[PDB]
Amino acid sequence: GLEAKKSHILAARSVASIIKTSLGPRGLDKILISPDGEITITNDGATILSQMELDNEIAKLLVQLSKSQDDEIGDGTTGVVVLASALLDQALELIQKGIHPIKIANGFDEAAKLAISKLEETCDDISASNDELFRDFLLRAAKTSLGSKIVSKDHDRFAEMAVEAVINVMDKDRKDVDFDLIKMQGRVGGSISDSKLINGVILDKDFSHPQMPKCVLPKEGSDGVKLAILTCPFEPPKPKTKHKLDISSVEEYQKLQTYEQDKFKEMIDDVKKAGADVVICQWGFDDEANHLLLQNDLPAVRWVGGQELEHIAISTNGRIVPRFQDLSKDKLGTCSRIYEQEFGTTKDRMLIIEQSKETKTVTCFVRGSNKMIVDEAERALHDSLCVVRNLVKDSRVVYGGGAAEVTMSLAVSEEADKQRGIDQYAFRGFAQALDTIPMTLAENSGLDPIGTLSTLKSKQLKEKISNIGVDCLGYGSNDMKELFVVDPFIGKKQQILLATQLCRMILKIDNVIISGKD
Amino acid sequence: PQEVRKANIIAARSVADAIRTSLGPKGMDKMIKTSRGEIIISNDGHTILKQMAILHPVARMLVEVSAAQDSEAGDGTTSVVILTGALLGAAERLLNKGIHPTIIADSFQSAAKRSVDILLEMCHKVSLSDREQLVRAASTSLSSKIVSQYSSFLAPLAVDSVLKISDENSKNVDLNDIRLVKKVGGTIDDTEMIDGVVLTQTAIKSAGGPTRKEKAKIGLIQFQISPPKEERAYLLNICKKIKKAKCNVLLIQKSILRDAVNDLALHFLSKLNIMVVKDIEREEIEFLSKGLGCKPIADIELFTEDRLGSADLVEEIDSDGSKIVRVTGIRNNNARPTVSVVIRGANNMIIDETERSLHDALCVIRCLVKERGLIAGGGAPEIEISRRLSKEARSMEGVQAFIWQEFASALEVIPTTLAENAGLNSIKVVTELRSKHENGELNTYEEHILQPVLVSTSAITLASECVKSILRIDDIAFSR
Amino acid sequence: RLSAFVGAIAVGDLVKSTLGPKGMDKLLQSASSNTCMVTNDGATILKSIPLDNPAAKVLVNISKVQDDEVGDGTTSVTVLSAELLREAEKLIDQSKIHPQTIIEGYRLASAAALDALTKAAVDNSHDKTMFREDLIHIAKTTLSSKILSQDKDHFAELATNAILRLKGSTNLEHIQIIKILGGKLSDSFLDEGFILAKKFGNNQPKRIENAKILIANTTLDTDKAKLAQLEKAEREKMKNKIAKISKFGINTFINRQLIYDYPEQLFTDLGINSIEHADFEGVERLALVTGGEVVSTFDEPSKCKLGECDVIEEIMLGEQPFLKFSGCKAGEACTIVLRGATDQTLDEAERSLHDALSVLSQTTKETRTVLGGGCAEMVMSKAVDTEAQNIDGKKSLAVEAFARALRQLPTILADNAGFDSSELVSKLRSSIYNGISTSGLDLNNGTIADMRQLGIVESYKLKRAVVSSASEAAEVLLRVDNIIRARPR
Amino acid sequence: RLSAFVGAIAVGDLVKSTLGPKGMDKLLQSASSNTCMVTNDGATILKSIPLDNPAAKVLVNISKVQDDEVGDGTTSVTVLSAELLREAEKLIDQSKIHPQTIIEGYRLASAAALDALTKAAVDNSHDKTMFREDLIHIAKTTLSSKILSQDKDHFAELATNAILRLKGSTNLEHIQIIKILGGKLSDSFLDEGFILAKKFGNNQPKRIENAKILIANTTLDTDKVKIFGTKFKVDSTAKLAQLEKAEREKMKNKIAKISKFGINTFINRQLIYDYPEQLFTDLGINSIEHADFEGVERLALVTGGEVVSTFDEPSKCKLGECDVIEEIMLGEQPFLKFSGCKAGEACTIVLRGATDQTLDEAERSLHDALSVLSQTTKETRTVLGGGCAEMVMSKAVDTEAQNIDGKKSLAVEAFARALRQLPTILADNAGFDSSELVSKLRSSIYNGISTSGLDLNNGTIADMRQLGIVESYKLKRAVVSSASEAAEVLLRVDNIIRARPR
Repeated sequence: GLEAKKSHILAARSVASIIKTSLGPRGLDKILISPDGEITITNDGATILSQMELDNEIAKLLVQLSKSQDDEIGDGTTGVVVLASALLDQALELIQKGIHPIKIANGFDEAAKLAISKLEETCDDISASNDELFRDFLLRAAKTSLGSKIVSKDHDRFAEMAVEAVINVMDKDRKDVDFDLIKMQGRVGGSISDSKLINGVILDKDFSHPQMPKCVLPKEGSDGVKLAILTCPFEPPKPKTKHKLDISSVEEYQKLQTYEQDKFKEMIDDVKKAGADVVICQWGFDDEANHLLLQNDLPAVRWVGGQELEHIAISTNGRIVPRFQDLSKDKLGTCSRIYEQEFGTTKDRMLIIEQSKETKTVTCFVRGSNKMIVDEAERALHDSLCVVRNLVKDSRVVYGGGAAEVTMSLAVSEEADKQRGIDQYAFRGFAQALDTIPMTLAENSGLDPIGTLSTLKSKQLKEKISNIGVDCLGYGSNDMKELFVVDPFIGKKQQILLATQLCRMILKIDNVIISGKD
Repeated sequence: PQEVRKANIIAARSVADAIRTSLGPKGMDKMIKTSRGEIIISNDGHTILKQMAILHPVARMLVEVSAAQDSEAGDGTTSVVILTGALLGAAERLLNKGIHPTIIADSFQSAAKRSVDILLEMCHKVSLSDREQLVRAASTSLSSKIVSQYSSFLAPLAVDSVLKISDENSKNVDLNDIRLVKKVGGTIDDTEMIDGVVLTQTAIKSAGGPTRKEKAKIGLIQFQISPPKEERAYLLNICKKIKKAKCNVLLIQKSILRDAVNDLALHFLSKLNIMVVKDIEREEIEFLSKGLGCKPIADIELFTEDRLGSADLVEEIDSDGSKIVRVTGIRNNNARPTVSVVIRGANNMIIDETERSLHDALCVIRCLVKERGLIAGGGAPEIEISRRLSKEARSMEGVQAFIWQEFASALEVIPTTLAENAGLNSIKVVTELRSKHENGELNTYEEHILQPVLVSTSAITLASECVKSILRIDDIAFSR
Repeated sequence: RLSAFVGAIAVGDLVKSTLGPKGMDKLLQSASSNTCMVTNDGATILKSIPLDNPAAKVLVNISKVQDDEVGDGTTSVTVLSAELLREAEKLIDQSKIHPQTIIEGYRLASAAALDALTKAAVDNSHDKTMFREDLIHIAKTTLSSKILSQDKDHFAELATNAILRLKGSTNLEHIQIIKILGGKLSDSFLDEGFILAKKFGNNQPKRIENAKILIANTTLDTDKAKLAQLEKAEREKMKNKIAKISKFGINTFINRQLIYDYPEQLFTDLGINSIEHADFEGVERLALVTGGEVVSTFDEPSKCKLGECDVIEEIMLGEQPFLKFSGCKAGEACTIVLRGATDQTLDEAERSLHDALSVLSQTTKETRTVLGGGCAEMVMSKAVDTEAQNIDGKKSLAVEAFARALRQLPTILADNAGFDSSELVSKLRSSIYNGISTSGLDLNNGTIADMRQLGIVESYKLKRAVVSSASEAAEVLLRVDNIIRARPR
Repeated sequence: RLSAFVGAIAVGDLVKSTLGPKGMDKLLQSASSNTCMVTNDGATILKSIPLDNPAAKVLVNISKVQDDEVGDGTTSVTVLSAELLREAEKLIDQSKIHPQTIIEGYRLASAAALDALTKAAVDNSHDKTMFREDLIHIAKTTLSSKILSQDKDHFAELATNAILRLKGSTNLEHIQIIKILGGKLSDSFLDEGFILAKKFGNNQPKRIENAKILIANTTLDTDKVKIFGTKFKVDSTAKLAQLEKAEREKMKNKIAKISKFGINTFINRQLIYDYPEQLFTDLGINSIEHADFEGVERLALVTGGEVVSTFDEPSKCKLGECDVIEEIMLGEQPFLKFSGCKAGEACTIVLRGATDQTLDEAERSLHDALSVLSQTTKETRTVLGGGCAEMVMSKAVDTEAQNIDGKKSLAVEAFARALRQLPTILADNAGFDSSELVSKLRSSIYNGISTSGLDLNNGTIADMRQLGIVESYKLKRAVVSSASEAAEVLLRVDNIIRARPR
């Protein structure tokens, strides 16, 4: 009855009001306390909705909104919930006037498709004509999303990492970008300006012997660099739980001394049969295995995670061999050079496996001076990989940041009087719902949201219908067109789509039955 | 401090909640129980606010708005209260957006002034020289009264009385120029328009009273004929000074202290054939001093010939127990267009409601004299202004631009309330009128429903300062 | 200490919304609830509201003397007096500075504010036509915050041209205020003919030429078949007094008390106008305008100065007889007749016009003016911080607190207008800080524009009394550490 | 916002009395009441006191980073961050200022504070004797607030001459702190001989000449090479002794490979078995036991030794040497003072306290004092402290405030008053009047002629250079930085959401 359409709107506005101040480049951060005691600080609504635990089914619909929005796009996940909250506020005033909920839902559906046709005519092309012009606007496009993070310090140098990473994993004919092809990686210590891009998988490993060679030589023009991935170490077999082998007489005592002594070279000679240089295993090696592989310049790595072995086999075209009898020359890794490069004074001393030819996958390399700085830099660059994916898929792009919501709101109010239907009330509410985004952003920038909204509407009439920048980005003035601020069109189209469809499903539920827990 | 302003808005909006139900002839009546225990009922909006005995002073201002609405336009006292509550309801959401009430008050200044210029554009100018337009306007405006049959013949009689104050050049047009006097006897269809002042009192009923005189002088005398406080000699000397000035008609102010004129003085003036009209109320004193151009005379030493008036014929006409006294032939340079209308009827309840029905007919004509032109009512001017301000809101700048949108939405309560009180569907009628509004403008003309412009003009003007004076009060302190 | 601070702030919190033309009006209510009125005048609000705090009554009593000296800016004095005591809370809790040292700090700070207005005072003696425009801008500031602000554009030349016709003493008895119902406010006119609404005599000519006005005070009613000898004896005794009046050669007679019919009837045959019911206020006005004297000795003519007037004309306006004199002696006096809509509006316009003409009366002797509209308080705020270079330890925060109290007036003024007090006041200080001090706070468009182009100025003597009296009144309430009330009887 | 602003002030109000040499000590008491300890350390007070405020936990982790870089001035960072939040309540509520504008106001104000310290930084490259006096005055400010302030006059030349003996990397692994009970605090001395708190061998000669230091890591308890994988199975006790003889039999060949190195001193991380400890005496090898990871790193910076994990050959390795190893007896414990090293960069400071409680406070007091003096080698520019540093920076804040926007004006001007809040608390802890005393200094610093500063002793205004009060430029630029970033984190949080605990 009456209590159905009331408490649902009031509870949705209270939950969504938390991320309203967090949407923007100036948006305020939050403190999310994990159940283990760790404190996390992020301004993105995707982590907030996942951290918030509540039994109300009304707010769970907003959590599921950012779930499908993050996997499909991963950009407007914070703004898609705030935009959906504006439709619920305008619909609440229409319910008191006697308008049916389906009439409100049908009014937002017809106004959504009408606003897409008006926005589709104003888009511009980037990758068209000169191809170098695409990377020109693409280089400065990633700097906009990095202004709300500590990355904004060095962001000028960090903008080239996301641009060169997508080019190697994508072909102009295929135009396919996958987030699994780019492995997230970060390291603590040093400086952030030392982060570069690697053309292949790069792990952090330490050699068991100090005198092992840090560089792998081609050994008189061999074919690539052969790398073997096995699940068993090369050494006399020993149990990993308890040993306890009692010997009764000196007979078996002298036998086991000769046997195990001969098993030292027999396990190492298996490497020379396959002709492999770097040997990666799950378990460590004995002292003799480190001495025999030292004279042959065959570095070995111990205690490697199981998940890290899959990334090496994809890039180097390797295989996982269970034992030492199943090895062959076709299962060995393929790479140009393997070397251990030292970074600054850090004692980590990672290893770099290069390629020098185009592969289907790359591995990013990020450094940081503190724990929270590394986690913030990884998430800041994660959203940058989502922006470059939508720009290469659709050449047509539209401006954003509060300019598009004002332009799209003007075309709805004009066509509302021509319909002469009942949805005309929902059309004006849909136009005011789009005006909530620039008003919400203006509250985070320290400006009057009413005066800023009226300013954006007045300057788009007597001048031109083109988008006009907003002071919320902290730049010198408006008109982002001169500052090369570009947002993806498919990202904004899916943002206004799922947000409108979610508001319809809320009105379609007139009863909420909440039972106990088992 | 917002708790005072928030309470003033909620208390004021609660007033118009019951007013929206009584709007229109089909509206719902409201119950009012006086402190004395008397139970009254009616649909009049001004009557509700009069007997409501409002305590809070801010809500008492709505009574002064309805009082000034009837004192000038005479119609629309119910709609002006609803229009005020609409601006207060929209102003409540303005405070939640961080808007200071001073900007709200300053925004209503340009909103009310520009609404007048827009209202003149849609208005169709008329002319007072056309009598057919004034008769049909007053006749159809009486459809709210019990008797429709006798309302048609009174329309041309009310227009001919205004033709004297209908002159082109004019400044102050007051309804006091036409004095409505009710009398017992006769019917409604019988009405006569006198060219001179007519009082409500009869003449001397004793023996010797002439009751009629030709070529008589009439003047205001505040004196009182009483024995000195030999007695007939003092009363005769007062009459001797009047005989020297040849004053045929005397007027004595009504005084409840002592007797007005002694019976011995009435017999003395009966031989001289001097007519005396007693029981003169204070309201009729200011009415006689204007048209006749006479002067009030306090004492007997202040009585002179130059301070009296001039009358060609003074007679007492008695039709079915009437005994009305009329005055004709003023012939004075100070005379003005004073019109006297005699109302006749059988029952007392007839001449009461019929007289009050003619006041509203004169107010509608008064609206056309002050501001020429008429506009078809029924929600046409409210929707026309609300739509044009929606486009002008996009051309504004600053905080006011959001107020222009909310100010236009506050005007939609008038067409919505009329649709609800008539039983029709709210949303269905409002969306249907706005649908054809893109082509038709004022199209109600075939139904002969016409609302004068001054009602729509005063509704915006009075509600502009009303809502302004409310939000400007930030607190209320006890002062004694 | 807490009762004096809170008691003074509570007084300032009442009139803080009535400052400026964009300010807000306070509503009052009594037990009868039918006496409720709406007025922003600080003199009406403070005197009507009773208070149980005797320390708050001191600020009200001081405002009563200040209201009679100027009449405009009384609200600004009450608010400024409360700002000095409100900022004294931070001078105690987080400061701990001796109160008398803070009192001595206000004296050193007030001296810098007086020298700031002196160095910024600019007056033009030449081109008196330009000086007339300065009086127009001052009149627009006095009419602000009052119902007269509607027509004040037309009322600007009304009060300006009136004061220019005086050319003499600042006394306000030469100007009479008349309020008649009917007509718009813009219909008011200026007449120097001494309009009087009191009609005299029964049968008198409406126009007379070559009339001489004389003031006299005497009792013509009473002295000190048998009653006939006593009444006729009083007429014969008073007949000798009328014979002395006929020797004056005057065609007009004015009596303070009433006049009996016999001495009034003799004035008709002699061509003398008989004027009666002249109050005490009218006698003082007719003495300084028509040049009359009490004339308390009738024993012989030519003991007093005689007056003269060319034409005495009676006009009919507003349904009431009026007296319009023409061609009098020393016609420098004027009379303002305002036409209001209702009696409630007349009460607010009367005192508003009397306080507006009181400030313009001081502009004749004082030609120095300053720039208003929030710019005056900003210039004095920097002069206080300039003198802070040389200051003592305990007097440093006391003088510094006075500069921040000067910026509280434009801050509250911006809050009453609805604008942003943080953005406008801060940007106003930056331009005025180094060079080129012109623009000030504008309450219309919402930006900072030139006060000289908008015509907003203030008098030097008016602004000097605000900074002075408020600084002295704040030292009295802060000095009192104890309140002792006796047994009420 | 009400819980974050007030909650952060309550945290700063606890340690506000621990700043300055005239400050006061805070007492803490647990449930057992026997753990109460009186200490002025700000890091100990913040870490020990539990807090349920999530905003207060942010300053705890930030204070850990500040303590790792220097170790002092951590109290001033918390107080300065609390004063910015206390004044922010007046900027938000009654001043009509957006919180993001306050954040941007500190960014423009931090640039003016760093420029004020740059123009006021004066260093002298010539006349290194004058540079030594600057290190003496800086060491006096670090030893303040601690019990060592008594003998600090004698301790001034102890820490100053110690840093001058490094001539190398700023790493603190060269200076080792040793604390022995007994004797007055003034008995401490500077020694470069690397005093060791552990002896060597069971019975061996104390004085050793021409010793070769060799760092080795091996297991001396049941030492077998590639013999693992077999246990001892015996049916009688007499049969077990036959297998136990294989321990020494295989060890004799192991010692023979070590004896070929020709070293007079042996070092092992673990303990030593009984028989080889006696066998090393006949061979002249002196074995050292109980060598931790910290002791090995200190030896690698002097002699240049290595882990030496290969015993299979005397060559392809690096060995150290020392002229004389002398063993002394002090404080009833054997000590080892090395002599005749090769370009020794390491020093040893032995502090003699009365009780263990005094030594606990002296440890972190000397370690944090030498950490600041180590950073002064890279940056020789110094500034005048003692309340004068915060007064000079207050002028640069009002200087840039001349031309500023409307919303940022009051936010930056509030930062100027926050700079004077630090010397305000210092005058209250000393007993003087912060109102009158601090205001007298601002009048002189206002226009030119800025020399003298606040004095907490005589109660008058004296020159900081004449009294020997100076501060390092690198220390102040880190305080203005970290404290500005610490306040921005709390201003960016308008809400806190805690997950359901398990």
